[PDB]
Amino acid sequence: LHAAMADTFLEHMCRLDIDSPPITARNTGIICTIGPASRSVETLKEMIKSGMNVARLNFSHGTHEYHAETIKNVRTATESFASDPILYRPVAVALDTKGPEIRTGLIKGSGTAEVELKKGATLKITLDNAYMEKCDENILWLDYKNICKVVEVGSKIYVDDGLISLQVKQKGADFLVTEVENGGSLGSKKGVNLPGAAVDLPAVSEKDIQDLKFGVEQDVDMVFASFIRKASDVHEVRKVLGEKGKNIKIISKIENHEGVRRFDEILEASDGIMVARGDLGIEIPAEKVFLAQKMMIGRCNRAGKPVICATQMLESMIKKPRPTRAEGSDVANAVLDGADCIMLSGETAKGDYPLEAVRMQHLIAREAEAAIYHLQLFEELRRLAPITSDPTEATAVGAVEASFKCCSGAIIVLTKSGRSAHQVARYRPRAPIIAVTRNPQTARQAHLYRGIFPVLCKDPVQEAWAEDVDLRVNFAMNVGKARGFFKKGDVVIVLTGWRPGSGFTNTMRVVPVP
Amino acid sequence: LHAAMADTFLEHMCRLDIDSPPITARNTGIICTIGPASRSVETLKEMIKSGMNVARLNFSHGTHEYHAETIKNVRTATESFASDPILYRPVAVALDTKGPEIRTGLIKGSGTAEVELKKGATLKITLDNAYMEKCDENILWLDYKNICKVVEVGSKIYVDDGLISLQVKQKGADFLVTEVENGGSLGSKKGVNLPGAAVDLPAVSEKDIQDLKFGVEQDVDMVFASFIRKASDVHEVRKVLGEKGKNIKIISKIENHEGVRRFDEILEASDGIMVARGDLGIEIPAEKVFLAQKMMIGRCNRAGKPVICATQMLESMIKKPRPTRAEGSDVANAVLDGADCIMLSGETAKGDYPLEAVRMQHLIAREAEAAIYHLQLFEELRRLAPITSDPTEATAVGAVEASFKCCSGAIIVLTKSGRSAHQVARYRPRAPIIAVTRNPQTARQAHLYRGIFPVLCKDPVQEAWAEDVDLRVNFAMNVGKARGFFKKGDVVIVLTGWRPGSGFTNTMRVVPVP
Amino acid sequence: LHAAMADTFLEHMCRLDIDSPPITARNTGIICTIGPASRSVETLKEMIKSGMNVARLNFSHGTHEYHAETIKNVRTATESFASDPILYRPVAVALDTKGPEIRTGLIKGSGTAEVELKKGATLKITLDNAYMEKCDENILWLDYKNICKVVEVGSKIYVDDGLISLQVKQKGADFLVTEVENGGSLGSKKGVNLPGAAVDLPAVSEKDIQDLKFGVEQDVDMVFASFIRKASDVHEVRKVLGEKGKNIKIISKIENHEGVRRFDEILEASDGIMVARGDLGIEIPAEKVFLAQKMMIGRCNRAGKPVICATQMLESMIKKPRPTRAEGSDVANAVLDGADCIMLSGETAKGDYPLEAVRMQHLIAREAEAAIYHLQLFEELRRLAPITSDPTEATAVGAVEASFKCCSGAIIVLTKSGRSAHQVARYRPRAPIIAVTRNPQTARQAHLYRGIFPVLCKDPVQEAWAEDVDLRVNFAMNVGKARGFFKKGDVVIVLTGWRPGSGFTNTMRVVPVP
Ligand SMILES: O=P(O)(O)OC[C@H]1O[C@](O)(COP(=O)(O)O)[C@@H](O)[C@@H]1O
Ligand SMILES: O=P(O)(O)OC[C@H]1O[C@](O)(COP(=O)(O)O)[C@@H](O)[C@@H]1O
Ligand SMILES: O=P(O)(O)OC[C@H]1O[C@](O)(COP(=O)(O)O)[C@@H](O)[C@@H]1O
Ligand SMILES: NS(=O)(=O)c1cccc2c(O)cccc12
Ligand SMILES: NS(=O)(=O)c1cccc2c(O)cccc12
Ligand SMILES: NS(=O)(=O)c1cccc2c(O)cccc12
Repeated sequence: LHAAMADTFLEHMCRLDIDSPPITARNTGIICTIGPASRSVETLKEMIKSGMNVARLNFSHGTHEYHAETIKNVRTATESFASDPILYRPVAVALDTKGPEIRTGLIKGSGTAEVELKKGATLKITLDNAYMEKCDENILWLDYKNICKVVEVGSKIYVDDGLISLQVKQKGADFLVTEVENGGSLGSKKGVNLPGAAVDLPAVSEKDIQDLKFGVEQDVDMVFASFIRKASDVHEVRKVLGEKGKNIKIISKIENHEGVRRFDEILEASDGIMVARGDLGIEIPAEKVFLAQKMMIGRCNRAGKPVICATQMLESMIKKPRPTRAEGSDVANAVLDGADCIMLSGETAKGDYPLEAVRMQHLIAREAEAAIYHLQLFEELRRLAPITSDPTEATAVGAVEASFKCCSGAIIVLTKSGRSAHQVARYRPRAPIIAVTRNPQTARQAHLYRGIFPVLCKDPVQEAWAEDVDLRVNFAMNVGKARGFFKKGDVVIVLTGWRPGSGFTNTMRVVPVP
Repeated sequence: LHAAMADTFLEHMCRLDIDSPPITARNTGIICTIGPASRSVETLKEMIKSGMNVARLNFSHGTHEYHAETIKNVRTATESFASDPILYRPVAVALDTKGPEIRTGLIKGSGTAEVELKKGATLKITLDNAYMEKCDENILWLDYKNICKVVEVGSKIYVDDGLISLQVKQKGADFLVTEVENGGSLGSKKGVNLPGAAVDLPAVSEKDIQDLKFGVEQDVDMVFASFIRKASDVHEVRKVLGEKGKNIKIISKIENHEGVRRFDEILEASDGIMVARGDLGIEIPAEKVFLAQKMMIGRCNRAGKPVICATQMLESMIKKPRPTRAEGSDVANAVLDGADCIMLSGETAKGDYPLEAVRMQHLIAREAEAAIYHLQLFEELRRLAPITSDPTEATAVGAVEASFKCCSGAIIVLTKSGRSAHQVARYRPRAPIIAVTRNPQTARQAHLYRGIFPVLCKDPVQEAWAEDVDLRVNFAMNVGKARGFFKKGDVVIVLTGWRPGSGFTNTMRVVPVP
Repeated sequence: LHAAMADTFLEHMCRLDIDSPPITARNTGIICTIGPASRSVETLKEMIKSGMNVARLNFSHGTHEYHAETIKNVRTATESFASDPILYRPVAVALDTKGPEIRTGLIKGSGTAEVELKKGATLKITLDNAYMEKCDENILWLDYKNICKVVEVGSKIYVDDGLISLQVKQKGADFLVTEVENGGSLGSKKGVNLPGAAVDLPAVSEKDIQDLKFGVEQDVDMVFASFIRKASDVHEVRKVLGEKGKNIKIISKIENHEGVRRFDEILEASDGIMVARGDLGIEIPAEKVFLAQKMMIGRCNRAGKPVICATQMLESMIKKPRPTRAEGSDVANAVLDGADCIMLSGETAKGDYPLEAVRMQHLIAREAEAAIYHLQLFEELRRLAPITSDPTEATAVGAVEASFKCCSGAIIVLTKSGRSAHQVARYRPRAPIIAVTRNPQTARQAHLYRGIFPVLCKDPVQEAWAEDVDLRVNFAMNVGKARGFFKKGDVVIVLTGWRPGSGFTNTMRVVPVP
């Protein structure tokens, strides 16, 4: 069939043809953020068609009533296509908690006033509530009260997303006094970031307790936890969600210097990571951000967890209907490291071209998945995996290995919680992974793991349990075919259990497509 | 000293620390394009300080007199710093030939008029010189006369850089008739690209014969040959430059579909390749461009030739003083594949922030060079190298291998033509490669090869030839030290010859820095 | 030149041609043991011609006067060929200390009497000196007095080299009582081995103090230390040899179960290891011996120390003038793991065919060295080597790497202590390593390290030190040529120092053979 791949990564690279068409499948999910440009039910319907799999609601701005109208919409459109059970794509919702902040007071007493900070001028920073609504050039008010026990001398404060830096000269309780390093106009209520620091602010703010608690009532499918410093913050979110929402998946945003520095414990606490390049690139030097992303996707692949990758991905596509080259080869380049799914923010929320920005992330990811150098990635992922006695693990590795050798067009897996699928995707198989579930929710959170293309079975449960398995498999063939992942007389791997239940997948059969 | 690097590329990735400071050296050159924003001698002086190594003059717009004033400037600034012979960086000039084009005539007879093309409307394209200066919606004039023997039915024509596509329906000599696929306003004298085609236009245009011939008179250091389809075009440029400019280095721009498809022969004809992402991304689908870049840098590493990499690299830094994340991790990502040096266009020619855009390409490249996974790249580059009897080759590989093992802070190489250096850089040593030449020109074209940091010796030739070698080495120590590539009591590898001449490098010594 | 070697070890194997003639060089030394069949000066002369490099004197049997006549001979023959300074091979001597033993007394009072031990019969073992010279079937006397504090219940005793095993049933001080497991006739004064045990006998016996002390007076080149259990035994030998013989190289024989179990510390104490398959295969089960050999040569390659490999190598060549296949592919198979030199015992001491047994170990080793899979062995030996700042190390790795690439016919190294050579051989270069020394002793102990082919320079020291180096190199060319390791216009790597002394090798030149 397909000829033997290159013996080395340099040989591999050199052989990349651009006349070679890719598979119809696309292995990395696409998360859109929903805003003004894309809250309408016509737009959302049209987006779902283009390849959107996670609608992400941004709980920074807008009221609880405003978001509910958005979810109501996302669902109306998701559920339009559910007449034809074969062609129905399911669609996750996700809630992006606002997080902790430090904030500036009202400058000169006004609502929107400007102050010029020079490149050497001295600033006292007072935590007394008298100077807010009378903030000047000389005296600034910080929202954060506990700053002086955190910030040491030399530690810089970045203001208004790093437009203004300033270096701390002397701290004497109630006030720290600083020399300003970067200049420009300052406003009122503008966010403060203090690099290299261990900030003490509460893990969930007062606002974000109502938000998470709102999202369990609204039945969201995952929560994107903002500003995560310790494993204990991730454990706080898990507490608030409570046993009523104990399924909801927590994805921590790594956002600050401390977050990176303690990455390894946060991972062992979350259900997946988001690399939030936006904020990360203020709290540490922009020229380094690239390394933190690589590192993180790295460790997340080894651990087997999903890593979303976010922010500024196709930024120029707010204004112009085509991206720049940089934007093209940044998307392709996350997808190559093994980002699990990728994020559009401004481009889908606010831009003139929401449909295009999706259609573009579709095409790009798709070609890039065909450039991955499997038969040296796979071989490394094996060496780095523990020898255990667990049937499900053994079957899932075997199923991947087979898939290579027979060039198989898919891997049907019957799931229930999703875990059976999740193991297969831990190996990055070249074939797509149709997973076939009854649990409507399992279907939605599958969109995180790279590879898995979930399908929801509505067909009511047969009497004889063996015949209920044979019904579900045959669904997954009729779905693969009407999509184009294989034809008749092709070859598919099918994972299955031996009894009914969860956690008894042990059988891997290799069947020709009927 | 430095601990043993990871056993695998996934292990490697996972270990990338962001608290680990990089080497003071920077291995990939920076090419600025000189325009209005950066023709002044104050700006250029300040740029050279930031890390510019190739000034690229763009022979599209402007007259011969206008460019000469630019070169005169580049040189005045280059030569400012040549009082202090240790701290003098040399600076290449490079000439970007305009190339062949196809062009539209004057619409409606006017200088600047607009015509709306709909999404299905029919167009005749006439090559009769009557319809130019009277071009309408229905009839368009093409500069190219020989189009009908090239373009077949189905082949699309992209107009105004792909704003307007149109598909060819019937060709009947003198005129081809088309259905328009993409809509929008069209102008007068706007460039035509015809994908998937083998275009017959002359290799050097009439204009570009005067340009190349101008650049030999002005003593440029390399020529960036635009629109290169065959090895015979590259051979045409080499003819025109003549024996008077037989040193000048030809870098072919790969720009069209055919260029890629025949890459392998063009390489064996040029002195190095430029991947010109700008144009490449119209002539083929934007989602594929990434693969053509990888492929090309790939093959160029194996062949040992330099590959420049160009266009849209830090595009947003025309308007705002910081890049987007995409722009950051696109620069880092060329540098990781093994782009040899990188290009700023708009950002340096036209933008508000030319110095910043350089300072940013400096910092980025520098961190990214410290993330390269050497002790599996090096090992592959060996396996893929021919066993030959040539002393110079054997010494250069040995010198690299040593450099690994002793963690050596540099590799001094005494050159003359440059070839001795060029072999060492063919291995991508982690250490910088100080090359020490008398030939002022060799010094300028060193900036192409990745790693090489050339220094020009002015100290007059000693009597005893052994003592002339010892003078040159000691220069390269005093230069490495005042830069920071090593201290006293560090360890450097020094390549040298046995007789004087060219092509007798055979000795590799390993010395402690005095 | 020579085509690129296979990408994998299975591919490698499959490509082994038997029509491909090997290099004239032979990289693994040959140690003969000198006995009756080969003490004559005619035989020894003829042996030296065949390829003997270490004469090993066996200090078990014979008096001090008898051995001295043997050394006197070995030297007379070594020194016959020293008229022609180019063709003179130097020849090490080596002393095999008898070691500790446990021994049986005189059976039935007689000099040579027989006793039948059945397969279940009970034996008391008494340490009272009354029962010796009256040893029976029921009561046996052991030389070892301290046995009962060492041997526990279950520990088997092997007698007469494991002809008779017996298992210990009850130990009650002064006597242990046993059930016999293997049957056959027993004699008087026949050696006892007690498996799995930590034996307390002195490191150097009373006899072996006179022997070592004899060997320093006779100026032997290394000592083969027998029965080595701890690093403290190896440290005892080093004490006895004293500062008068502080150069003499100690090679520990690993011989018992404990020896293997503590291998790692013994290595860090000795100057090289001998795997003594003879004895090892009684003290542990014969089917395991193979693994202990592999393991040991293994660790010794990583540590960079030489491993001799011994015993039963060509055993059938005592009686018949050709070996069995097993004997052929056991020699080839040590040489492939990376045994550093190999031992003939009976075959050279006692056999009818001493010259043939050498000529056979010559031919075999030689073909086998051409089957080693270098360009995956070398690459592993690098990864497993520490990054240090030591010039000599860096030069020696570089020199090996070069040698690969230019297919170089030799590596001349000017030594003095030998250490410069020893580093190069730590990499297993395919080329032979001519080392050129003035120190006549350094020349003799070079025969241990695999690869090194030492040559002794007699030419008196020139005035100008640079010209003294150029004299020594040119010797090493005239020696390589008259041997056949290269011709005119071939290519050789030459390591050298920068000052005179020891430990300043830093220069690696790559020269064409004059
Ligand atoms: O991914 P999970 O949660 O282990 O689900 C696997 C289960 O799915 C099945 O294949 C299908 O059975 P169900 O009818 O219980 O879903 C079981 O045989 C198996 O144990
Ligand atoms: O890179 P090239 O052109 O081979 O130059 C290498 C030459 O440089 C030298 O080291 C310096 O000698 P020169 O004085 O002739 O430059 C020669 O010994 C050697 O052959
Ligand atoms: O193997 P060793 O003991 O380091 O000997 C290396 C020495 O040999 C030499 O090359 C030869 O010099 P000598 O005349 O002192 O032997 C020195 O330059 C060098 O340091
Ligand atoms: N981009 S890639 O396909 O080269 C790649 C991505 C992730 C991990 C890899 C690995 O562990 C080994 C080789 C390539 C990898
Ligand atoms: N970016 S990188 O360091 O992983 C790399 C770049 C070019 C070639 C490589 C290769 O041949 C093998 C591993 C990594 C490479
Ligand atoms: N016999 S061999 O050439 O295959 C060999 C011997 C010793 C070590 C080796 C190694 O580390 C890797 C491959 C082959 C080896």
